[PDB]
Amino acid sequence: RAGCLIGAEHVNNSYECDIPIGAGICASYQTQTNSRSVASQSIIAYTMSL
Amino acid sequence: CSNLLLQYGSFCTQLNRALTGIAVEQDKNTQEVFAQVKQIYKTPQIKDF
Ligand SMILES: *[C@@H]1O[C@H](CO)[C@@H](O)[C@H](O)[C@H]1NC(C)=O
Repeated sequence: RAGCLIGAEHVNNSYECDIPIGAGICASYQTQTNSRSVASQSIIAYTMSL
Repeated sequence: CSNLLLQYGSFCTQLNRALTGIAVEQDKNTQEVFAQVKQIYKTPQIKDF
């Protein structure tokens, strides 16, 4: 709603806010290495948890 | 004009710092008034009050 976010993998899980983006959306630098086989530490955007 | 503003001074970093403080304080006011209890409660479907 705030705008166009490019470079963050939007995840529709609901975590607590880490970096307030705006319009009820927050970003966080999370560990995907242990998630998807051998993946990379990455930035994810999501809807913040109230 | 950008070069003239660069050699003139560096006041706009101070201005943006003040405005960012204002914006963060606005978000903190919103969290201070409305958040309060973290747990979200569903509407009590049992409406006999
Ligand atoms: C988000 O939701 C879509 C469909 O609503 C689903 O296909 C997807 O796996 C979900 N998770 C994402 C995009 O990380």
